[PDB]
Amino acid sequence: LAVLKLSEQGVLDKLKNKWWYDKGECGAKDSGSKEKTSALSLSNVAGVFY
Amino acid sequence: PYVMMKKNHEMLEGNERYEGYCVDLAAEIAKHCGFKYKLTIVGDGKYGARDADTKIWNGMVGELVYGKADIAIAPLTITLVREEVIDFSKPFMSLGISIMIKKPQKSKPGVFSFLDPLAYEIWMCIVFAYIGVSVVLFLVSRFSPYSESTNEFGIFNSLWFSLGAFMQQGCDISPRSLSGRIVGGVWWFFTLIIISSYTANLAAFLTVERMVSPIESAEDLSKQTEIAYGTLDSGSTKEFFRRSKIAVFDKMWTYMRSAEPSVFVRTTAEGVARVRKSKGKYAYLLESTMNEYIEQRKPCDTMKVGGNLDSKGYGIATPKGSSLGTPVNLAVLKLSEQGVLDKLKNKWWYDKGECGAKDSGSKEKTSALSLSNVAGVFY
Amino acid sequence: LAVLKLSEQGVLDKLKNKWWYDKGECGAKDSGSKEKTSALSLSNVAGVFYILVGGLGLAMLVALIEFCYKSRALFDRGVQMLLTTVGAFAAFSLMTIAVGTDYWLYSRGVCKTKVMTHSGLWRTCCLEGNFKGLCKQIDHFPEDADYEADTAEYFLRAVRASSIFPILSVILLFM
Amino acid sequence: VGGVWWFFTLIIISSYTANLAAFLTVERMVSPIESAEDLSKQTEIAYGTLDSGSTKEFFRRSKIAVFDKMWTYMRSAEPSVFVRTTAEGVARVRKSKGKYAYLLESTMNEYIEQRKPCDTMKVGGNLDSKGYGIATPKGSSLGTPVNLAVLKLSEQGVLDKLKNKWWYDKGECGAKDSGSKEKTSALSLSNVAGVFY
Amino acid sequence: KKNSYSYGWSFYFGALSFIIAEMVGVLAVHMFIDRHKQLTG
Ligand SMILES: NS(=O)(=O)c1cc2c(cc1Cl)N[C@H]([C@H]1C[C@H]3C=C[C@@H]1C3)NS2(=O)=O
Ligand SMILES: NS(=O)(=O)c1cc2c(cc1Cl)N[C@H]([C@H]1C[C@H]3C=C[C@@H]1C3)NS2(=O)=O
Ligand SMILES: NS(=O)(=O)c1cc2c(cc1Cl)N[C@H]([C@H]1C[C@H]3C=C[C@@H]1C3)NS2(=O)=O
Repeated sequence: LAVLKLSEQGVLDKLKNKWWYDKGECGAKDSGSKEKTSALSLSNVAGVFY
Repeated sequence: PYVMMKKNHEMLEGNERYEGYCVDLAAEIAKHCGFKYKLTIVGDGKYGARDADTKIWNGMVGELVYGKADIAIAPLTITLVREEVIDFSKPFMSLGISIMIKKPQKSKPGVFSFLDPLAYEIWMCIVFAYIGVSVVLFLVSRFSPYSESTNEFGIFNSLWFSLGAFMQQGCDISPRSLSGRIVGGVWWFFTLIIISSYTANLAAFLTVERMVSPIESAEDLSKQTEIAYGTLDSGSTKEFFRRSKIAVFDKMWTYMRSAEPSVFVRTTAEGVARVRKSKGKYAYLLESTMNEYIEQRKPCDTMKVGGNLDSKGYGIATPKGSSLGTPVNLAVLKLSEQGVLDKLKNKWWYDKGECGAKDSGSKEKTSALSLSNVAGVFY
Repeated sequence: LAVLKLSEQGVLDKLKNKWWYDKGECGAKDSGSKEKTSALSLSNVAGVFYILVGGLGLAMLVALIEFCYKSRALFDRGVQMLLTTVGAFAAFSLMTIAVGTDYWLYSRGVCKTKVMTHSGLWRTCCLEGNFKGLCKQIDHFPEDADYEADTAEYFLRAVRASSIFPILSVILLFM
Repeated sequence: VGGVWWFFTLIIISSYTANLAAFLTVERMVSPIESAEDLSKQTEIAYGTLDSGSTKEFFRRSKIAVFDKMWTYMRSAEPSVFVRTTAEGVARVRKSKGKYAYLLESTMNEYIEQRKPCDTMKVGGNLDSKGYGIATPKGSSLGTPVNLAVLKLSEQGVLDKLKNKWWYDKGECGAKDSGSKEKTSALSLSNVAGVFY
Repeated sequence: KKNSYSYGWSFYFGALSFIIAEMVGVLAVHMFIDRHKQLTG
């Protein structure tokens, strides 16, 4: 009864989000979209401006 | 093409009526065994099997078991329930389940296929914008009395400046007024985008045409839901997908179960007609040597792809314990090593063929952008 | 015990990835593999035709007013030198306002020195946080073993860090 | 004349740049340079059989005009294409850079392709047909349980199961294994070296 | 990511600092035209 009580009150949600992430601080999904490099951005051709 | 009859079959009498692959195969055995063979079509007209409703054999094997048949030189696949009741020799011809698909139509580019990376609505709006710029470029440069003789831009020059600007060759005259450089400058940005889009779209056509692959395996048939596939509704091919453990054929089975157009057809020639109707959207699963002969018949628009997903064999059958079984078995091994089974194969499937084989050949035949692609520009 | 038996033998996973998938009539997994060509329609390049006709009407308009101004009818060193001076400190104002300002970039970030983040050239701060108006000024951020595996971008980060180029814009404009 | 010729060179040079962009992107494989018949025509492409074996007896005992050309060509052939062992014959292919081919059983050819140094291909189908078979003596008291068992394994798929497992999963390298990867290539000087010449 | 970086008003005023300094520069050249004209003409 205690396990079913902790899950519906989001305690198992809260204890998950705390221990895996606050003792984390590495970045998550920093790449993101694969089409971020679709537009040929300035860092690709900044040498021509140099 | 195993056993057929000629069109003058009523004119002839007996064994001379019949022609076919098994007919000559019966002829080659009697030369090596020494028996008097009489060809007989089964009166039932079915392959041998057993139905346990009355536990009675039917067809050719039924004539073998009961006593009507002395030998069954036929497309009779060597199985287990047939082997228990009647003898087989070693198989004389090898085959398996393969795929029959409508052959892709012959690639014929139009003479104006170079205009194809842009739409016809675009080339019509380029020529319309060509006229609109050149007239504006004429109206601007000769707008003022104050000068008029200094400007070299008539109409006949202004159509030429917008022509050299679009084909990017550059023209000898250039605008000198402020508003003359506006109409000249914007059209230069227009011809930068359109010509660069035309080239990159043409690179996108030639890349994908170099990437589009045929279907050359049964798993490759399974991974794509564009082309549909069906078997006989009653046959050993249908049994094979059920009795196999492999998950590729099991999902090919459940696909045939649950596809909302039913893929099963009643016989083979109904399945052949379904290949012709769907315009290259329908695949057909059947035996290989049936698949080799059908693509060699007119209208020649089917083809063999891939390979044998299983293996079977056609065998010469004798009744169980009969005396003929061993000298037939020596005759089958004698015909194979002398290349007679090689010769009788190459004759019946190809000389009664004359459809073309591997006419496409290499996929890199269209690598070099040949003259038929851009012959319209020369026109 | 039977439920735990089906999962260890894989049956609950077997009965699921069979049922949802094989009895699934359509899917992105089913249709994703095909790829065919596309000719460019007019709407792909329709804006270039819009700028073109906009460039035509703009050409005819200034051709009209340059004509009328000549028919009806700025050249002196005096007020031109004075307008240059007015343009001089204006460029000196717009750059010197810009450098000290922390509103170069609107972004997302954390400012708590260990969220509508406004970051800047010499001072990067935060806005719409837990509390507004706090600044975390950062340069030469710690990388793999003090970055030393690469040589190129450290000179490019130090030009961002020790930002001489906006300052040398100001100093040449001051001289 | 100047107007239409400009529309000519616009189409051609844009098609030249487009077709390079298709080549350098899509690395379609070399077209497999022979087949069954094409090995007989290209006489600069040598091909060798075993000096005493089943493949040697087949080409002399042939009434087909293609194979009769093949037995004629290897008869008056220099250097000698008859090999002692298969390990010598497989080695003569990899050192001759496609000029020498090898005629062998389909079972060995699929196995050599899966072994290291991985540099072979099986082109074309079988020229003849042969079969390995479980052998019992004359007058066997167990031949009939054997051949029923062989037909049982094929209907249950076991002979096909024991093959496409064994040759493939115990296959260390393969064209099927390595074919999917695709990375970029900068142009070297030898790609455009003729334009400098 | 869906990168939400946008340029604040300080960035564009430096760009407006650029274009005016390009305009003050060419007007300074235009005045350097004229001071040579009184020197020689
Ligand atoms: N060319 S073919 O496919 O008709 C074909 C098919 C076959 C041939 C020979 C030829 Cl040429 N012989 C093989 C061999 C296996 C045993 C039965 C016959 C020989 C010994 N059987 S087969 O697989 O039935
Ligand atoms: N992925 S699924 O829905 O097919 C699925 C989901 C589950 C399965 C098995 C499968 Cl196949 N078993 C687990 C069970 C195994 C042990 C851990 C949780 C229970 C007891 N329950 S679950 O986590 O609800
Ligand atoms: N493709 S294979 O080599 O795995 C393979 C080859 C063969 C198999 C089964 C398999 Cl799995 N069985 C057949 C057998 C079935 C009947 C037809 C020929 C014999 C009797 N022999 S075969 O044609 O030599």
